[PDB]
Amino acid sequence: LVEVADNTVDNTKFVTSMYNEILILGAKLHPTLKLEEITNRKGLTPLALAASSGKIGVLAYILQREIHEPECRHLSRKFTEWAYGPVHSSLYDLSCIDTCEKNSVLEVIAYSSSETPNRHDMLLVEPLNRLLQDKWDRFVKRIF
Amino acid sequence: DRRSIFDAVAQSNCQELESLLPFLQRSKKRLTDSEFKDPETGKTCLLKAMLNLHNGQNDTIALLLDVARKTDSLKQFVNASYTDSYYKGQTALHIAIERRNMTLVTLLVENGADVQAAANGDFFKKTKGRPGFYFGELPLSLAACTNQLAIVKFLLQNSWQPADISARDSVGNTVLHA
Amino acid sequence: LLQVGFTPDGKDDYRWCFRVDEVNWTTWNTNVGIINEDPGNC
Repeated sequence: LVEVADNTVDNTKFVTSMYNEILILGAKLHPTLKLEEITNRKGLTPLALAASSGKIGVLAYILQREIHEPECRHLSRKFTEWAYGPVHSSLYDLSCIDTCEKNSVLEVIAYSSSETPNRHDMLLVEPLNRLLQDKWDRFVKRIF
Repeated sequence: DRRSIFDAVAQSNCQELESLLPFLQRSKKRLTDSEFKDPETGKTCLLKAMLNLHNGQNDTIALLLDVARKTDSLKQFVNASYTDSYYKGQTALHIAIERRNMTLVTLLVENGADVQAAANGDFFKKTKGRPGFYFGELPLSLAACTNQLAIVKFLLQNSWQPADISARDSVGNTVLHA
Repeated sequence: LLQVGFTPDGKDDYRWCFRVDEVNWTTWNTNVGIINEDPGNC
């Protein structure tokens, strides 16, 4: 499904929809199995494959995936910690993004070969941008 | 025990309260006792019931109100509020308004709920460093800022207790300032 | 590291989460899924 995406509006919409549907079906049929962790011969996962291939729409969908179905909600990557009035506080997963893995999404995007279509724009997805700004503000600015 | 009643109200199950009411009546204890609210926070069973709603309805609240009135406790029970420095002063009327529940606020006010309680906790003050939501500090200001026209109309024209329209909060802001 | 929920096996779900805040005036949705009863953070 990741390989088929080509960043067009309809293609992206359907690829995301089918990805979500297959994920839900796999969760219902085999709750124990973790589908998104499986890797191909190159060792990439669907998330890493999308990040490296420059599939911006699929990456944006995956990083902000939010499933409200009670039976299958652990699949979500974005959660609402609390809400009082018009104010919401949300959480992002950062499972394989914070450079503490073999090849995180952030490292894969940063160290692209410039052959990837739109690596310039893949850092505008909310969690990546805010994470980079936080890392810059916390400790690295003084080192620079 | 406080834990049992808290679980019963949170689970929306009022079966256990059938013994709690006679238990409290015979035990000679009052819900206002320190042994029925969190030590550091101060939350009461009524507040937990208000927080834990389902589809906007929680029948257990009616049972708690009935038992409280049966023991003559509504005066100090409905007007209970957080004692924590972070939600200081935050009452049940604020929860009722914030959840957009007209019936709950009507029941609370007609049962003696004060309408001039100030939710002057740190979560409610205007602080740029930390998260929060500033709406003034009074129920009328909360209703106006949270977009409940019917609720503000009701508070101003409440028969049991009308809400003062010129009241000012800690920083002096009125409803218009808020 | 924060608790997000429970795995279908029943164990706890703990994840290294990054927190963001947002404001929305049009929605006014009072019926959604939340993790914490008390809104504020410490």
